[PDB]
Amino acid sequence: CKYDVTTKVATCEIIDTIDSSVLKEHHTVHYSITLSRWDKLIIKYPTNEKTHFENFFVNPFNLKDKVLYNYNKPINIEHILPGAITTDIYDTRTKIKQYILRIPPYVHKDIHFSLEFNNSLSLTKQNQNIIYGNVAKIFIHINQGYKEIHGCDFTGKYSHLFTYSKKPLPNDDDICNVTIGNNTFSGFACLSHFELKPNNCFSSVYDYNEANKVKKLFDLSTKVELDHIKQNTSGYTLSYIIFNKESTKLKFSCTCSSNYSNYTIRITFDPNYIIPEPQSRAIIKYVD
Amino acid sequence: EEQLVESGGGLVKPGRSLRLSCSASGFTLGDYAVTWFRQASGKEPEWVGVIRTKDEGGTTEYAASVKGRFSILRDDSKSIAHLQMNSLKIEDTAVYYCTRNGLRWYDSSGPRGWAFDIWGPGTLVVVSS
Amino acid sequence: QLQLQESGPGLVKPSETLSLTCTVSGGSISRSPYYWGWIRQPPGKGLEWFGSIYNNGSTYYNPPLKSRLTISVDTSKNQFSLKLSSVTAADTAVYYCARHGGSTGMKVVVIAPPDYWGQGTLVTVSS
Amino acid sequence: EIVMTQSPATVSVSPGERATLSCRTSQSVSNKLAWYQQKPGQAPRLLIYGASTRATGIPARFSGSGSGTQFTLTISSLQSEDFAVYYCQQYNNWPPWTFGRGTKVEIK
Amino acid sequence: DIQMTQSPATLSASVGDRVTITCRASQSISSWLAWYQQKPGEAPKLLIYKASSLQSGVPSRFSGSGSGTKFSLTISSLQPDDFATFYCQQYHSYPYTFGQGTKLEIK
Amino acid sequence: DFCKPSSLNSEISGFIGYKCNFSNEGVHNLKPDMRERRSIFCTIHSYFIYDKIRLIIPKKSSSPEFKILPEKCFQKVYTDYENRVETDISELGLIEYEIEENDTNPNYNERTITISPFSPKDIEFFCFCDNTEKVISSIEGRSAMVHVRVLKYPHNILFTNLTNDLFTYLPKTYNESNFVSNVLEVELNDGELFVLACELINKKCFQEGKEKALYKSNKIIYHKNLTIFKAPFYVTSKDVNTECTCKFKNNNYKIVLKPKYEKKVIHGCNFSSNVSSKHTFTDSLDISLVDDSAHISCNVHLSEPKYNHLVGLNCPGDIIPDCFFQVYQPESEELEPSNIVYLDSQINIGDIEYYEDAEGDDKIKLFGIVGSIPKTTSFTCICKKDKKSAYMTVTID
Ligand SMILES: *[C@@H]1O[C@H](CO[C@@H]2O[C@@H](C)[C@@H](O)[C@@H](O)[C@@H]2O)[C@@H](O)[C@H](O)[C@H]1NC(C)=O
Repeated sequence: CKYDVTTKVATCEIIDTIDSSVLKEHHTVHYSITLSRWDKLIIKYPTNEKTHFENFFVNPFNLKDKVLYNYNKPINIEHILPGAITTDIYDTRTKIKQYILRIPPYVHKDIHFSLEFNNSLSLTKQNQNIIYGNVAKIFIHINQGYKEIHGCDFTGKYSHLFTYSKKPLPNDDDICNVTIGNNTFSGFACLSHFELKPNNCFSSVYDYNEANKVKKLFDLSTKVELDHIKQNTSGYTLSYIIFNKESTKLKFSCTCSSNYSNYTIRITFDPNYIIPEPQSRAIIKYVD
Repeated sequence: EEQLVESGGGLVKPGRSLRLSCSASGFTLGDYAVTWFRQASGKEPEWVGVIRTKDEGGTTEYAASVKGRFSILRDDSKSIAHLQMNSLKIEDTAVYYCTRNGLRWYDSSGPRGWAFDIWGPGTLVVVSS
Repeated sequence: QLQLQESGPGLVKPSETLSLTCTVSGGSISRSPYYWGWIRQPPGKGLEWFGSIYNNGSTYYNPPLKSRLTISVDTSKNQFSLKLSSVTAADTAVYYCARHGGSTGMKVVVIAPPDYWGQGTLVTVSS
Repeated sequence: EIVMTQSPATVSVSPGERATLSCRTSQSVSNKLAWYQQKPGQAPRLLIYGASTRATGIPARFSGSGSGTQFTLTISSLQSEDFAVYYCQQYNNWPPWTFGRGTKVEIK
Repeated sequence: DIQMTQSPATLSASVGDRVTITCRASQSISSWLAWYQQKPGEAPKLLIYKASSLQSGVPSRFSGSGSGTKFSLTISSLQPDDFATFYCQQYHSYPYTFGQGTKLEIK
Repeated sequence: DFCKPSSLNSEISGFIGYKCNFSNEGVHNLKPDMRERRSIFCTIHSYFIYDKIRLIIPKKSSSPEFKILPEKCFQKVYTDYENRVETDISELGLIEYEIEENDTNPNYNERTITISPFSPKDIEFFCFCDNTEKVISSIEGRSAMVHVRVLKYPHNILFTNLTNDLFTYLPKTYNESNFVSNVLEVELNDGELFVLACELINKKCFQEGKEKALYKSNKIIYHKNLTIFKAPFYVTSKDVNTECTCKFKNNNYKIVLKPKYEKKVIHGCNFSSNVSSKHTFTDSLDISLVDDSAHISCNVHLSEPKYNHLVGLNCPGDIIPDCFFQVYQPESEELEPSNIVYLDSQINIGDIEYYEDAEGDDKIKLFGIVGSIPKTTSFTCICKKDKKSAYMTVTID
């Protein structure tokens, strides 16, 4: 695995590590990488239909919703690390699969988990010699996050993450107004049963300078970094936004609407606004 | 849901003694100072009495118009408040509420402010002839 | 293209001193964070290290060889010299000047292998 | 004790249009105000505390603003269920048990 | 004083072979070590400037493999002009210690 | 555009404080569970500039097993870990603190305490949350404790008394009579609070000085007609000013803040070839002038019972990790460091004052510390240029 701090990406390639067509000097690779908040992790692995890769199975079986937490029991990634974003792309052009995990902007506590890719069961014959494969184990250590993401949690369950966690109620109409500056994490979390207006926030947002007109964040700005998922294991949609080295001030919004409730989040970007948050942060530790 | 319900109101001749009762459902009344307000002829609620927390001694306060007659009692064991009325004048006909100080805030000088959140429906008390 | 050129006597009488001077060409020593030292190779043998002194005038020697050798930089001519007294019949060797970084114990230091060696001069102690 | 003044006593506005109610306090109270709404036939309920924070189970159209001696409660896009009387009580300095004159919102 | 040794004593190999030379350190010198080759009568040359690294200006045949106590330098293929004597050194703390060295000759 | 200072904080739907959540529905719950079997500590050891500490608790009716010691926490507070003696917080030496107890929400009870930076001593107080009464499936509950250490502000606090009210709680001030032509120019050291008192101030008060360039306070805290300007921990130039305006008594009283001394000797390493840099570092070792086969290693050792100085690093290459927000670990003689930790948790001291600059291509990163470090610590940062690397290792006692 290689870490890049400019793009904040940790890449773990195992295509040539557990290959069954060659001989390796190590039975298993025990690599533990300590991630942080907002740390993309990319793993490219083979598929079930490729050369000398018949016996290739993954622990956990599904790489979307489950991650191995303790011993050999896969627990939901959302359950252990709330707000995590998982993408699994299966490319049949080269018979590969890319798995991308994005850590939430804030981690409430130290988190440990692991993944396994087993190809040792794959067998081959070369020069009248029996050649086995190998297995790969990746240990992931998550560091504690910094402060809290200054957004709004309409879900009522992401209280640790955001600074506005209001439980949903029948006929609920809440307006969220949060102002953030550069290098400040913001976002929202709504119910997946609702409608996100406009679709794909923050990829497209309502502009409060254009009278709630639909615009795209790419047109609004270029040096911003965002992410969004529509439905997690527990069934909530999330979106995160970060402004980096932007000298423009603006205001945008998103809405989560239904037949009985209508939540909205209105975010103001000001390059010359620093959050009047105390310098020290509450340090949480578990001692017994 | 936390709420308050009151009873004991009705029609009573002037110069008698009445007993309004208030009770809290869904929580405990021992952590809140019960303030008995009244409203007459579609006016703003007017302070009638206040009974304070056990931690604050248990002092009772009353407005000038009713000072020396009305007596407030509490039972934290049953979480029930009572307003005992002695020699009601004609002007006591009104609807009475038993609010609780849901929001409180203090400072170095002691108690500083109360804001009431939960109001009972209110008991109508009428005195005439 | 830094270069080190040795200079000194090709033969000395036994029980005497030994003075050599290395001249640096191409670069300079006044503004270098690199230490400059001496390495001795007797014929048919490996290499033995003989001290090093910083440009401003520090002193570091071999722990069993702090009694006789002295080393001095002259920045004006961009040279540095080694004087080793009380030569012995087993002190014949070729002397290489090395430009190498410091140790790991100092507060601020450069750590590097000895690069840009000198050509080497032969010093003999015979009858 | 402090006395709060509300003017006008009656506010007329058509449904779907915001109405503004103002509460002026004689002394300095900072940002400790409470707005109560009372619909006819039932007790008043706590609508806003802190002069800017909405109580639980309150639609966002009830906006509170102001500080010091002047405060304002704006009702935006008034519906048919937002006709009541509003009282402002100051709870910064003792005693807190003092309500305003009451302001009524009617249909134009 | 850190003591370094080079193994084995002498090397005899034919052209086009791959040979590994081992180096042992008395103490922990981290990853600080240098591999030198010297032709008879000439000044030594810095083949490898750090364990598991290569110096600029050298053919890619030589490969460094070492960290900690044991170190190794591997030559893949051989050339007629590869006859020399080798020198393992530690540039970690004064004094500088050099290995005994191996002899590379064509046969 | 004169508006009251309390009106310059705008409005925010968030909290912006020391939230110590302890609620069953919250993430840091206290009901019995099999995943975690240990108590939760919410330790906050730092000085507060009118800052808030919140202690969310579950409602009594919903979770009758939950109890809090003392029951009226932040009104009465424990004073000892072992003696368990509850004392009124009014007699703890606190100045201008206040408490709010919000119970309107039907899910949790909020208890906030607002603390001022005017305390004359270092105060410590605990508040315990016992949930061992709740037992589910023969599993006892977990406890919790909020420890708050209000450190006395380690620098001189100044006050401008430009209001009619009398502030007997803090007696060091300048008052109206010290103004010359309604213009004040105070010379302050680093980290020197200036708590100006004014009912009406400028909309952009303490944000734009009258010429003489301009510098930024790390904080401009508006609270109850009090504008707090926190003097910066590190300054580079002399011609520096910051302006505020008032209309008190129908007079435009102007206030001008300006530090006097500049450019402390930064305890760090200067890897840049620039010898005319406006910064002054203890050490120096060029990275561009050394050859590719050289590893640069420099160490900065600091030893003092109390610290007021800085640690910095100036280099023309890339800096790994993003120092000094994040640093490496003391990984020596094994391998190059590859694990990232936060400096705040690495040194175990709060409110560290960071600083960044880009002098041409030279990236300069600094962090200044005021106070006493609990335990001796060390950390490393790496600067890489081309293929050469320089390791700066700080060892703070
Ligand atoms: C030469 O300068 C020395 C300064 O310390 C030296 O340089 C630093 C960067 C470290 O590498 C340290 O170990 C070096 O010794 C002085 O101590 C010394 O006295 C100076 N030389 C003379 C002759 O005065």
